[PDB]
Amino acid sequence: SMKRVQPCSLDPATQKLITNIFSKEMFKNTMALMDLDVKKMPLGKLSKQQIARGFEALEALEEALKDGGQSLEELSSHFYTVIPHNFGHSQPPPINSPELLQAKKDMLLVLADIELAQALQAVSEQEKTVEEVPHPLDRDYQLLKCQLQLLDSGAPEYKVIQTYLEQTGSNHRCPTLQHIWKVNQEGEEDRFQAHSKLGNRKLLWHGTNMAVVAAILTSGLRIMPHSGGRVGKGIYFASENSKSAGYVIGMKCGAHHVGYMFLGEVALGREHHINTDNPSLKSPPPGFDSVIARGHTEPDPTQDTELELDGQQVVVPQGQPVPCPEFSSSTFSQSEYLIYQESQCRLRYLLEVH
Ligand SMILES: C[C@H](NC(=O)CCc1nc2ccccc2c(=O)[nH]1)c1ccncc1
Repeated sequence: SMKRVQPCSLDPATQKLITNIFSKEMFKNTMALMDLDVKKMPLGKLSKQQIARGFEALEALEEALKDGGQSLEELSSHFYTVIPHNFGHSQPPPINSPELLQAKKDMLLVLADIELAQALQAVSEQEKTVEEVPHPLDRDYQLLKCQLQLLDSGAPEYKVIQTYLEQTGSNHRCPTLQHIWKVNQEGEEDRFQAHSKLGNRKLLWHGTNMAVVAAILTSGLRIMPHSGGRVGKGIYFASENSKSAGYVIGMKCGAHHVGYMFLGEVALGREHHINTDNPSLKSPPPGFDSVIARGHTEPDPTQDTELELDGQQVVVPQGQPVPCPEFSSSTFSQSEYLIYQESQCRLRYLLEVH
């Protein structure tokens, strides 16, 4: 017997978000942008086991990069058998540098979040038995187990957020704000409440691939094995939208280029400032709660405002970037804010930008 499809409860902006973040085209586009062979690795055939074997192949590579073992070519060949790549049916390149090794680790981290979105969408057994089903976009929204509320022009934080975006985004081609959603991923709450005595909270940008937005909404921002960067194995944020916007992988839709950026409330506590790269960091030093790789510039601190979120004051920058003479010789043009516990960040807002 035919099941009834119930009417969609979502507003238009939210329907479009949910369509974009679960789009098979979007996922396959992302895979093509990462040089993956989507014909040999279709979305539905992606598996946790395959991804795990990929990381094992890169771990073997890493060890070889640091005795009569297998050549980098032989070990690369093994990786590429596990994770098929496409380079116009030429040979794929040997993974023979720290930079390329990490680029492959980053590709697998994105692919793991694509696989997470696919597994999330699997039809449960209850759903096969119930006689009415939600509209597909309500179903997909519900799988996130994450409350999203579209804001309008006169939500109390709307102009504050807009100002943060405009004042710290690129001067010439600033991203155009389309929508803001407030994000409440429940049961971030409990772990985040742990740090309630920790002051020094700031609302910070996290730009991302469209392909990992569903994963982030479901699971929060995470520190994954194999993740890394100029400040080590943590979660990375920026006070300058323009820094985070560089990590936005958008998608062409009609005449526009659509992307997503998060704002997270980050309990930074006592900050350790650095001015040179340290990719080997796994934690702040003792008695510190965060590491800030300090940039040549910072949003003018004299213009900081605050929002009140769950009864805590959260600093929100509102100033254009100004020079910080004390970090004029830093290896970082713009600051990178690092935490090394997933509990120190709570997702607060999601922005669609064109
Ligand atoms: C490989 C990919 N990387 C990113 O999403 C990086 C995002 C990002 N990095 C930053 C680094 C410094 C300052 C700001 C940012 C930022 O806003 N986003 C990824 C990492 C971990 N899980 C899934 C995907």
